[PDB]
Amino acid sequence: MQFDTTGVNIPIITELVNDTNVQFLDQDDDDDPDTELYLTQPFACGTAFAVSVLDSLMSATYFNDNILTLIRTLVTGGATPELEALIAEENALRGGYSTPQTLANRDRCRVAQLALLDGPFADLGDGGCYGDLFCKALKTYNMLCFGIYRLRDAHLSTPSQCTKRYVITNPPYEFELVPTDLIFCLMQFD
Amino acid sequence: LLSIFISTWLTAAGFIHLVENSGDPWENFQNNQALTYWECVYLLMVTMSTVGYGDVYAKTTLGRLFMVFFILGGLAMFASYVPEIIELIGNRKKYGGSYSAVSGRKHIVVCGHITLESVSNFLKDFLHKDRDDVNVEIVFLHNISPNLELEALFKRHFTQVEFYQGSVLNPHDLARVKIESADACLILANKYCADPDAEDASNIMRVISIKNYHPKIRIITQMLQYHNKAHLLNIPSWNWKEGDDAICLAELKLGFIAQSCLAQGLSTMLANLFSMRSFIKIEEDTWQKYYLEGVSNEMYTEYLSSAFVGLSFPTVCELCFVKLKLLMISRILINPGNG
Amino acid sequence: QRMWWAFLASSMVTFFGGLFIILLWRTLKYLWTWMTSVKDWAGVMISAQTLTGRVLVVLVFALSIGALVIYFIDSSNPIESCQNFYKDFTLQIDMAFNVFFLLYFGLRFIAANDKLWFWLEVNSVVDFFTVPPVFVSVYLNRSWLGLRFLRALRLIQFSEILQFLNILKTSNSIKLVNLLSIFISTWLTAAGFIHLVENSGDPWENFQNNQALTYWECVYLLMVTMSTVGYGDVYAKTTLGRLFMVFFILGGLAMFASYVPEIIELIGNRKKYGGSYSAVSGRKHIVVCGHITLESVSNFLKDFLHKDRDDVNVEIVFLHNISPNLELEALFKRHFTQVEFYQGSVLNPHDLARVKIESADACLILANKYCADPDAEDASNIMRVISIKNYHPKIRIITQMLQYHNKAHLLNIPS
Ligand SMILES: CC(C)CCC[C@@H](C)[C@H]1CC[C@H]2[C@@H]3CC=C4C[C@@H](O)CC[C@]4(C)[C@H]3CC[C@]12C
Ligand SMILES: CC(C)CCC[C@@H](C)[C@H]1CC[C@H]2[C@@H]3CC=C4C[C@@H](O)CC[C@]4(C)[C@H]3CC[C@]12C
Ligand SMILES: CC(C)CCC[C@@H](C)[C@H]1CC[C@H]2[C@@H]3CC=C4C[C@@H](O)CC[C@]4(C)[C@H]3CC[C@]12C
Ligand SMILES: CC(C)CCC[C@@H](C)[C@H]1CC[C@H]2[C@@H]3CC=C4C[C@@H](O)CC[C@]4(C)[C@H]3CC[C@]12C
Ligand SMILES: [Ca+2]
Ligand SMILES: [Mg+2]
Ligand SMILES: [Mg+2]
Repeated sequence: MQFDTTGVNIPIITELVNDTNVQFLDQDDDDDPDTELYLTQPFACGTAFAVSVLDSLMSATYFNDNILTLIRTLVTGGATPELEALIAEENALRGGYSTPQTLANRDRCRVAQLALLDGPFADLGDGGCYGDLFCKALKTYNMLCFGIYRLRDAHLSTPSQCTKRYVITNPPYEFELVPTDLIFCLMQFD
Repeated sequence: LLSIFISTWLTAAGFIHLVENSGDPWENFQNNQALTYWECVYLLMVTMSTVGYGDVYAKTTLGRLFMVFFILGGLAMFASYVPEIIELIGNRKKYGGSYSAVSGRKHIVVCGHITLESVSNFLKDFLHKDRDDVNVEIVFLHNISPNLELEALFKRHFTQVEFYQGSVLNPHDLARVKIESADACLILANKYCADPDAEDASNIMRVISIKNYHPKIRIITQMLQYHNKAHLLNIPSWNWKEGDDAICLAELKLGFIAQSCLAQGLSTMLANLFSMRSFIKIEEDTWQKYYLEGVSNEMYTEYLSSAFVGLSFPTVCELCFVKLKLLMISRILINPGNG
Repeated sequence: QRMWWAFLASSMVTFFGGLFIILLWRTLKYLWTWMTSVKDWAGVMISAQTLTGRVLVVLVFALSIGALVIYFIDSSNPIESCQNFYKDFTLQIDMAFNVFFLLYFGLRFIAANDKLWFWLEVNSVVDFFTVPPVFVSVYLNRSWLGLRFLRALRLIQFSEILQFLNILKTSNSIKLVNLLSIFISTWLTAAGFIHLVENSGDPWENFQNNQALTYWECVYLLMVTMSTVGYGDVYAKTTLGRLFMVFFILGGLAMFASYVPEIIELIGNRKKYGGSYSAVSGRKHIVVCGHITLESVSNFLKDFLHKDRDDVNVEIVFLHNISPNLELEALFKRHFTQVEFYQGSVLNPHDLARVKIESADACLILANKYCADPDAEDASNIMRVISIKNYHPKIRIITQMLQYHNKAHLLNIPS
């Protein structure tokens, strides 16, 4: 689709049931049936996600009991066991009159995706001290960084027009930094 | 089949012994070929097996006539009986028998949808080098006998995995695999099924049977919807407070999508954190190199040091990552601010 | 004297004494009348998980082969013999091989769980019958060709050890190697049995039944017997040989007639229409996929190769996952120089690079008109144009749809 821009830059996410169908989503990639789903491009971009990557959750939840609890409370919105009991008894979430203890249930440290080119943290955007970057994030707002959502050709010198960004989990201290960057960060709960 | 075959073999051999040993009246009993009964037995087994050595045969014409009228029945009888007897003997249960509980070592039990690719994808994540060394053994339980490729996978991870054929709906099978002495039971659900309620129902019945045998065990299972979680909660010994796992693949996928729906990339950011991925390295600097640098990270739980637990957890946030070169994240607590 | 009995006696007393000794141990355990670490070390040595275990199991392979060739050498010797291991090369290697086999059996017995079922295992029974008598022979400085023919049963474990060493992974090759190993092992083993029994005379006949046969003569005899030919040029004349033949052929014929067709099937049923398409220089070529049957190909080829059309140097490269029948192959043999076939789906970029679709002039897709679901056939054509544009978007696709709204779906593709 096109508009008075094109629709290639539009961020979509599609579920899949076949891992071997993931090559049809993009065009600018060396497609390969031997390349696994974690290694192929559009899953790394995040625009594709199949259910079959959750097979490792069995081993994870065996080896630590707290993993499923952490993933549920990070992902579905903090399913407390009281909420699960109310679900099992009602099968419909209801509304109640708030109290100060009810208003204390705004204290989930929220997920967010902020830009590195503009903002109060944009004062460095061309460093390499990623460690100093997240320590500045700490000493500013206790903003826990996760990892750099950098563009694919942002590590290149030949300027392309590819706005497909790919995630990088846990960047080290001496990891570089382009200003055209989105960051996976968690600020404190509202 | 054995009685009929042995009876007609010995009976026709005795017939040939009598007729062959006795001479022929037309020949004035000059056809009396000197044969023993066991020689006639060997002759008839050669004949029914259609070998036909011709070292010893019938020379009397009555013996030859009996042989001609015999082989019509005998060959069809042999070729239809001996394959059947060879089938009925030996087609047995090769993967029966009990699992020896190794002392000083826990073991898990895995049942559910068990196929080659599912077992392989489970075993790499369970036996990966990145995970801490595991002395726990893996005891499978599945009513279908495995194929040769699954047997080859078992022969690969021989010392760590064992297989035992049987359904999970038999308490004799459960005592056979020693599920009471097992550390934790696991259930792998078939994702790609034609009926997401019928596969759900089979997993329901499996968790029901395991909790019916031994309710004091930890079941880590996977469902397909969210309402089925309530059905799991219906079981009395299915208690969230006690250690248990009820993964809901559809619910988890929807949650990951709804989290990346506000922070694009977070779904695969989380999904890479659980496949145990060793640090692979490629030569050239593509995006894949800097991304495999990402996917080499996983999620682990480490008890804090007396310094770390001491003073303020919010204070011990800052500079925690640099000191141990690790990423740090009495209940569910992420971003500790404000043992 | 003629000390033949000592070897069989030694093997039998080791086997049955271990069997009886195991039973005695169980009684002691009843009524109260680090082992795991040495056991699973033996287990990871038996499996090929370590480099030590890998070189151990390849040595088991190689020395089982070597002991078999040593038996084939000593089969030409007389039955009873008197030989010094230091004095002659004979038994110099076999001794070392059986020392290694004794070590390997010790490792396997340590690694095994159930002692009685390990003792009642054929790979242990062959050890019990082969490693004692060579030591008995090298102590007594004599030689008997006893049950040295049983060493061919060490071929029974080749599929297991290749499964350990990851050479055998796929089910066809696993079943093939299983069948080949079992067939060759039982053929050579029963031939060695007949060689020993036939060569040795009969005690009732005072050893006057000692028919002079070679091992390869017995091998030929048994292949004639299992193939049910029955020449009768050479047969068993000893009554023990005849009894073994009678009890053999019941298993052997069923084994032959169920194995040899299966091995003949598993060998040679291969991909005849694989391989790459050579891009002829100075000549364009097209690629045709989609619903490909005999009448559709014929109706396409007459219109494409017709005299009225201008002479075409362009070749036609088909691509279809179903292997063609004999009539479609005859059509290809008719238009041999102009058309080629290559088996494969269009949804594989390896197949597309194999048929050289990037170097191809134009891709064509023939849709199945007469289908039970005009949306499902439409959907298959959709996925085919998707895969071709996913591999190479710079190509011209000439396709055929079944409705008009599907034209918009084709337009959805960027290229
Ligand atoms: C038993 C049935 C089913 C088969 C038929 C066999 C009988 C009826 C026939 C076939 C061959 C015949 C033999 C032919 C040659 C001589 C002729 C004369 O000297 C009488 C006896 C004798 C020896 C005959 C006896 C009867 C006979 C044995
Ligand atoms: C399980 C084992 C012990 C059973 C095997 C039976 C063996 C050991 C027995 C049964 C009959 C025995 C033979 C009978 C007579 C001969 C001739 C004599 O001059 C010396 C002993 C000798 C050679 C005997 C020793 C070996 C022998 C063959
Ligand atoms: C006949 C039987 C008793 C032979 C057994 C030989 C024993 C005493 C010797 C031979 C080689 C040894 C092994 C060599 C090294 C391994 C790994 C090491 O990290 C701990 C000890 C362990 C596991 C040893 C256990 C005992 C051992 C198996
Ligand atoms: C091995 C089993 C399964 C088959 C049965 C064979 C044995 C038990 C039997 C069948 C034929 C028998 C033979 C019959 C004739 C003579 C009788 C006497 O002089 C003793 C030895 C001898 C030579 C016998 C030895 C024992 C014997 C060999
Ligand atoms: Ca693509
Ligand atoms: Mg074990
Ligand atoms: Mg050509």
